[PDB]
Amino acid sequence: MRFWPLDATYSVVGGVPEVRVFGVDGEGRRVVLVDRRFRPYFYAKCDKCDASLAKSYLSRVAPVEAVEVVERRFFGRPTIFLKVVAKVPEDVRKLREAALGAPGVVDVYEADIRYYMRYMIDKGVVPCAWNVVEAREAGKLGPLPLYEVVEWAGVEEGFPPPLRVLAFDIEVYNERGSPDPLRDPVVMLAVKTSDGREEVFEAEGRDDRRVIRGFVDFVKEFDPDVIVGYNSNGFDWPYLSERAKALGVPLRVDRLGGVPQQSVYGHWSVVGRANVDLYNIVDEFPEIKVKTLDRVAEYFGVMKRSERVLIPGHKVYEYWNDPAKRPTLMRYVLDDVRSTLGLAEKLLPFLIQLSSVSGLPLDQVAAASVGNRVEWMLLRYAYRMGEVAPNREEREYEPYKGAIVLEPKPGLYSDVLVLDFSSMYPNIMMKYNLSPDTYLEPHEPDPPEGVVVAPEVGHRFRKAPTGFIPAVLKHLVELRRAVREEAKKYPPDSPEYRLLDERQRALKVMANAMYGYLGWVGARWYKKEVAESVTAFARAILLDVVEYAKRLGIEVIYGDTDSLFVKKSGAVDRLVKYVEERHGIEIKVDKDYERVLFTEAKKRYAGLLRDGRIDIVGFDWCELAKEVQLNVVELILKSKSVGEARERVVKYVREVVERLKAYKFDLDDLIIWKTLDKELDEYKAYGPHVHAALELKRRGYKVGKGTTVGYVIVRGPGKVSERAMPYIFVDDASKVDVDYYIEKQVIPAALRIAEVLGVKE
Ligand SMILES: [Mg+2]
Ligand SMILES: [Mg+2]
Ligand SMILES: [Mg+2]
Repeated sequence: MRFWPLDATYSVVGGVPEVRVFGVDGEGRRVVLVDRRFRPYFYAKCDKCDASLAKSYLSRVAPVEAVEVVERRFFGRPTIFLKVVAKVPEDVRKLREAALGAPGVVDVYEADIRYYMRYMIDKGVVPCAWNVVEAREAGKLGPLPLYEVVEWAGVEEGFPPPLRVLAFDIEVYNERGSPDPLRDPVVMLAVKTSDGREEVFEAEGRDDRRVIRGFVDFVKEFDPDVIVGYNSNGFDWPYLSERAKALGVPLRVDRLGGVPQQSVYGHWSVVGRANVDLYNIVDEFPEIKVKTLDRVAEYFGVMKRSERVLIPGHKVYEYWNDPAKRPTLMRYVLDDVRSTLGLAEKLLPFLIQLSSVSGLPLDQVAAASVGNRVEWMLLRYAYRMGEVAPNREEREYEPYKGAIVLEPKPGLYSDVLVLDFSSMYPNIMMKYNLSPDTYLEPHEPDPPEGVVVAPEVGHRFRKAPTGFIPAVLKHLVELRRAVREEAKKYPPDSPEYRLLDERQRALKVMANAMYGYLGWVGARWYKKEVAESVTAFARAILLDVVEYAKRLGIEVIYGDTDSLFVKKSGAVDRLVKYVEERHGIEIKVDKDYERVLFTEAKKRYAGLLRDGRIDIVGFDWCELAKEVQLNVVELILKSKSVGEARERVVKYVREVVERLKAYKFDLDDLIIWKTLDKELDEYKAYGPHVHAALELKRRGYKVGKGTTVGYVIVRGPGKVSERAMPYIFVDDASKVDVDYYIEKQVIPAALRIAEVLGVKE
């Protein structure tokens, strides 16, 4: 049979661990494959190898299935290990620490690999890809047909089957700032489906049993394969989980009548289906700068923010207790879920391919960090190459380290092309065979095959037998090259072409992510001399391409390790064709900006695309200050010449102050948020953040953790910052300290783009 895995789990059925894999067989029905014979294990690097002595020693701390002697590679060198095999995954920590002792071994490896990932790696199970399985049909498991796996074969090239996708959105009462699931009810919950269905379950005035019951019944009725939400792992699932407990209605949404569990990376597992949180993947997009559902929806063109209902999120209770405002609160919820499913149609095909690459399941591929995603790929490659994985220190991850090469001049630039140099790093590492296992140390016999010296960092690498990291990149390049030519078979506007284009890009992203991973100090295959050698090779040929660009009529405004910005001309085509012929690197125009504004001498800029979209790169205001930080950027980017830019900006910054002193503001725009992450009076701040969180003790009841305050400065005699009234206590007055909001933010927000203008009235 052909299987296509969606989700993987495991249980411990009476002292024997059992792996389950849920998927979609070749005949298009949802089944579950099971394996009871696999068992967890880890390696122990022995100086003297005695498995029987080892086994009996380890048997005192936990039960041991076996202790085998294996020969595997370690940084290329073939060494001997003890393969300690536990009976159940839970005992692996006890055996890991105990092993260390009784010097047979010196170190332990691969003891922290989660069990169901261990199984798929060792058996070659690739998620979101058709696998070949010999499997006996052995009755049902719940409603699902169960199959005992005999042996896994490989994977077959083949397109994804149709999946039942369910988008869902919620809104919670929240009359008091950040809601609490113990009493605050789930007011509305919409669902939208790939079939075309939409429904909204609304509560009865402060009672939300009907809606949780309706949500659960709908999920069971529709039986979705993927559940998509926006920040569903962050808020929705944790709230519904704890709300369903308080009301005593079970949140049984998974395929075995079970409730969601919070799991790795903070993602929420729904057994037998893929719970995808789109906010996990959009956080990685550096262009968006704000990343709310409505604004991300506009960037990807699924819903125009100006053609859409928008409620100030902090006031869903107000629209709920008002029958005039309830029908518009509904359309707000519908526009949310329609955008959520809209985003999914654009992003989910990519995530499915990024899951079959790298090898993480669909519910985890986006939740994991880029380096975490790459490391699970290298573990899969390390297995089929017979290589034992090194050990880790911690996870912090650091996205990609943009080392500046050509510092820009802060100012305005028109007609700018951004050239992508990300494919440079695999080329460098393959062509020069850079890898932890190929680096040379105070032993310097140059092997007969030869050596390559990194430009004046002076590190030496073997040309020899290809290293581990180059071998992986070589395979990724080959896979993509094969997929990319198969796309020529189909016409560019076909479903079959777009699917292949997503798979092609997914391979590219994982290949180009290597460079960021190998610099991450908390990486398994981290070696400082590799990263430094990759940069030095990278810096050397960038200076070549900037010098050759000058031989053409091409101005270079900015250039760092991963990209350089150039002025749009006909000559660019020769610069790109030069880098291919000279360096063997494929360069592509990443962005075509009509105008660009560099505020500082770093990669801090805003850019105006030809279609009109602005995107902003690089880094406690009110929402009016945010509005005027935009507009100002949009006014500068749409003005020709710098002189026009001031007169446009200063007129706008004055007109806002004019209406602000004329008392025509909406109060919502004046609220200043702060989220209160820890204890009150622990870091004794003294600011308006704490003082506003003090006036809530007359009548008010809250101080606790996880609660956003929202304050407005009001006129009156007092200390600096100590006039912060909460926004519910301005009793229809609209007498606000305007001198505060003009002087220390509305002007400074515009002055954060003051590359030409000072404080003016
Ligand atoms: Mg939501
Ligand atoms: Mg899962
Ligand atoms: Mg809310």
